[PDB]
Amino acid sequence: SRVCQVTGKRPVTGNNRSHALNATKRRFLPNLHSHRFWVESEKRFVTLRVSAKGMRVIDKKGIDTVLAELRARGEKY
Amino acid sequence: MQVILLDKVANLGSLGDQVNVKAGYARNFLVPQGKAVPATKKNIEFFEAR
RNA sequence: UAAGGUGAUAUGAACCGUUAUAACCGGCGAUUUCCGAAUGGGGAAACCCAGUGUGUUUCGACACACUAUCAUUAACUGAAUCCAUAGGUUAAUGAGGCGAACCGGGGGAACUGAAACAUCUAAGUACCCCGAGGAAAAGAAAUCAACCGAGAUUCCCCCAG
RNA sequence: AGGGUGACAGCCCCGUACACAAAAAUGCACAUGCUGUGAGCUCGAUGAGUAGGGCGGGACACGUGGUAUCCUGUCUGAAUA
RNA sequence: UUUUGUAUAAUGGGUCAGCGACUUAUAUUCUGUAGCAAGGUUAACCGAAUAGGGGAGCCGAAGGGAAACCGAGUCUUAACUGGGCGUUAAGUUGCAGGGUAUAGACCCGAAACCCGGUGAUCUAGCCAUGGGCAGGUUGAAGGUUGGGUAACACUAACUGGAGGACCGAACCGACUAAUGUUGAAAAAUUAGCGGAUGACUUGUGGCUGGGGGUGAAAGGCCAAUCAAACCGGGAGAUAGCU
RNA sequence: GUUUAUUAAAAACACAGCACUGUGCAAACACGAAAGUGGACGUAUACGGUGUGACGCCUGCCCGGUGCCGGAAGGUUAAUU
RNA sequence: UGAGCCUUGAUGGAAGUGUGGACGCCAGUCUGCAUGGCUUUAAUGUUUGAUGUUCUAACGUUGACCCGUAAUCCGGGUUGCGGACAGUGUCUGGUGGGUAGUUUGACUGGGGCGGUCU
RNA sequence: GCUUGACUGCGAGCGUGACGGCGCGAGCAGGUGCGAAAGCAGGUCAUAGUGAUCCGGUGGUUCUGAAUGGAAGGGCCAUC
Ligand SMILES: [Mg+2]
Ligand SMILES: [Mg+2]
Ligand SMILES: [Mg+2]
Ligand SMILES: [Mg+2]
Ligand SMILES: [Mg+2]
Ligand SMILES: [Mg+2]
Ligand SMILES: [Mg+2]
Ligand SMILES: [Mg+2]
Ligand SMILES: [Mg+2]
Ligand SMILES: [Mg+2]
Ligand SMILES: [Mg+2]
Ligand SMILES: [Mg+2]
Ligand SMILES: [Mg+2]
Ligand SMILES: [Mg+2]
Ligand SMILES: [Mg+2]
Ligand SMILES: [Mg+2]
Ligand SMILES: [Mg+2]
Ligand SMILES: [Mg+2]
Ligand SMILES: [Mg+2]
Ligand SMILES: [Mg+2]
Ligand SMILES: [Mg+2]
Ligand SMILES: [Mg+2]
Ligand SMILES: [Mg+2]
Ligand SMILES: [Mg+2]
Ligand SMILES: [Mg+2]
Ligand SMILES: [Mg+2]
Ligand SMILES: [Mg+2]
Ligand SMILES: [Mg+2]
Ligand SMILES: [Mg+2]
Repeated sequence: SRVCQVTGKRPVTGNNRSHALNATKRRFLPNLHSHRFWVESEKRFVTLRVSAKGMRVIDKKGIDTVLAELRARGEKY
Repeated sequence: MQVILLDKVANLGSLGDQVNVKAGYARNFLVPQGKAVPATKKNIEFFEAR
C-alpha cells in the first residue's frame, strides 16, 4: 500500500470541482519515495517507504527514536 | 537542517561549529559518513563547550 | 419426581417398572464417526495419501496420537561478510471461522426532485469493506457567555421551520 | 385469569390467589484469600514538524461569500505563562 | 369507458366465487361542536401513572416602520392641507370534519439509471491434449536414362507424388423449393445443393465477464435473452399518460 | 475460405500482394489504480496501426482548409513570486 | 551570470625632468608611471537565482557476480552503467467524443422545411 | 428673446389590467423659469422607441453593526 511508514499517511478521497463546479471523485495520495537511511545505531542501512515530511520528521526526531516507534507499533523494517 | 561538524569539511569546516547546510547534503553524505549531527538542541553543547 | 413406561407417523412384537437406579423433568460429567475455519499434504465438501511416535502369550500391515499458517516470547542454530543481522529449528501462548439487529470507522451510488438540466437534490442514504461491545460512540473545556454568569459526555421537550 | 371436559362448569380435571423449594451449577451485589496493579506526602513537570500560513479539497445549517471555526493530500513553520 | 357525439363496426369483460383502489403519521388553516375566556393551554418529564403535578414554552389582548425607534398611533417628507397601514369586531385548547404540506399519499403499469453478485455445460476466440477423412482422378518440383550441344540450354521416354488441386461417401455445412405454421420439431422433414488433406473437422479440459469479453465484422455472439446478459438490491425509480 | 444460431451467403468480411505510418527494446502498443503480463524468450528482412486488395498496364493536378511532422526569433499566456 | 547593503569607488614632508581614456552641442599643454624637506560608471565578500561543465553520495538499473537457496519471485551484498537527469507526489497551462451526463423551443389546417414569437 | 418646470416631496379621484403592473390627474408643500399681468410649465400633438426577479457595482445615508469601540457585511435612497 501507498502508506508512509513513519507518519502513517495514506490516500484520501476528495473532489475535483470544475468551473461549473462539477464534483468528480478523485484521490490525493501521499508523496512516497522509499529512501535508504543510514542508522549507524545498527551499523546497517534501512530502506523505509517514506513520505516527504516523513523524511522531515526523521530529520527532526532522529531515525533511532523513529525506529523506536514502528517496533513499538509493530512494523517490520 | 543546521547541524554541528566533526572532521574538517569544505567551505564550512570547523571541528564543532553551527553551520547551516541543505537537508540533502546532510542526510545523504555528512551524517552517513560521520562528519556531522543535527542541531537537535541536545547536541548543541556537546560541541559548543570547545 | 414417579405408577406407569420402551420419542413421532404407528399398530404390534419383545419387554421394563409399581416405594424408589422403570420412564419423565433439572445440574454436572461421559462418549461425541466424517465433512465444514479444517489446521499433516492433497481434494470434485462428507474422500485420497503421508511423516514421526506408540500398540499386539497371532508385537507383521493396518489402527490411534501429533505434525497448517501467522503473531509475541524464549532456547539452540546460523549466510554474502568477522563481528553482526538475515535465514533456519523448536517450545509456550494467542489469533483465524461463524452470527439477527444496534454501533464505530475505510470507501460510496443512481433513479429521483428542480415540473428540461450541469451548480443544487436524493444523500453521506442504498450498497461494499474493516472492527468492537453488551452496548458502541462521545466525555472532564485551548467550551459557551456577554462585562451578569455558566461549568464534561449522552438522550428528551423547547428555542424554530 | 385461562385452558380442558360428550352443549355455556367459581365447587369434575390442569390451574389461578396464596405459601414454600436446590444436591449441584451459575447471573448479580457486597466480604475476603491469592495474583498482578499501584495509593500517600514533598519538590517538580505541563503534550513541535505541532499551532499558524500558502496551494487543493473536505467538514461545520453556512454552496467562498466579507466567512470566522474544524480536518489535511501538498509545500512550510512559531511562541511556550 | 372515453368523447362534440357511440346500438355502434371505438375500449373492456367467457361465467361464478373470493380478493382488488382516497389511507396513515405529523404539520397547518378553515367550518362544526365543546371547555374556559382577556385570557387559553401545557411539552418532555415526575407520576400516587388516563388523575395529580410540571407553565419550559406556544397563541392572543398593539400597531406602524427595512431599521434605530416611536407607540393608539406610526411611516412618509424640511413639513404635511395629506396619503399608506393601523386604532373600532375574542381569544385559545380539545374533539369530529372540509382543504394544504411533507411523506409511495387513490391503486396497478413502463422503456430505463445505479449498486453487488451469478454465468464461456449454448455460442465467439484462444490454449493444451486426444480422434476422424470409403473410394476414384489429375500428375508439380526433383531423379534416371537416351537424343542433343564445346559444355550448358534444350528434348523425349520413364520414375517420382506437389496441391486452401479434381469427382464422390463418412464428416462439416445450409443455395432452391414443397410440406409444416394450435408442427413430429420454439427453425425441422423430403428432394435437390456447397466443402470434403484443410484458413478442414472432432472429444475432453482450460482461459477471457457486462460499457466488459469475443468477433474473417453481422451490432454477430456471451445458456431459446443482447445497440449493453442474467440474478438480487436502491425500489412502492419517475409516469403532466391510458 | 468467412458472415447475419432463428427471413439477407452476397457484390459484404478475410485473403496473398501493395503502400503510408509508428516502433532502438524497460520498443511502439495493449490489459492493469499497482506489481506485473501479453508484444517476445522476438530485435527494423522484427512488431503495432491504417488503408488498398491476385496478376497486367498504371496510379495525373491541389498543402488554401483540417490533421500530422519540423520550426531557440517575436506577440499572447498558468501555478508561482 | 541576474540583484541590495559592508566594501575593494570618496559624502554636506610643497614646487621639478611632466608623454594613451573621460556621455564630456564640437579634444582641460594637468597629475603618477623611478622619483623632491556611507556612488551612475563595476566588482570583491556574500545571502539569492539562471545556464554550462565535472563529481557521487541520494534516486534508477527489465547488466554481471555472491549468499539466503538446489529458487529466472523477492531481499541483501559487491560491482558496472546511469545520475541529481529520470521517475513519482502536490499544484498547474495545453490537448482530450478515449469516456461520461445532458441539451438540442413553441405555434403549425399532420410533421418537417419556410414563416412567426415583444 | 430669456430660460432649465425634462424641478423635489405628495396626491382628492379616475382609467386599464388575472396579476406583476401601466396610464390620466386637479390640488397642497418647497424652490425655480417665462410674462406688464390674468396665467403657463412635473419634457416633446397623442397613441411604439421596451426587459420582471435574482446576483452584484458606484455614490449618498448614524439605520444596523453577532462581547465593547470600530470596521467588514447588511438595510434604506439614487443609479449602473
Ligand atoms: Mg484434513
Ligand atoms: Mg488443508
Ligand atoms: Mg426532474
Ligand atoms: Mg472514548
Ligand atoms: Mg468571571
Ligand atoms: Mg497544556
Ligand atoms: Mg372520436
Ligand atoms: Mg365531456
Ligand atoms: Mg345513442
Ligand atoms: Mg380498434
Ligand atoms: Mg364494441
Ligand atoms: Mg396530566
Ligand atoms: Mg466453452
Ligand atoms: Mg442464445
Ligand atoms: Mg480440396
Ligand atoms: Mg468434389
Ligand atoms: Mg440462409
Ligand atoms: Mg430448380
Ligand atoms: Mg437433407
Ligand atoms: Mg448496419
Ligand atoms: Mg411504479
Ligand atoms: Mg426512491
Ligand atoms: Mg468460395
Ligand atoms: Mg441467416
Ligand atoms: Mg471493398
Ligand atoms: Mg517501416
Ligand atoms: Mg454520448
Ligand atoms: Mg438526467
Ligand atoms: Mg410543436
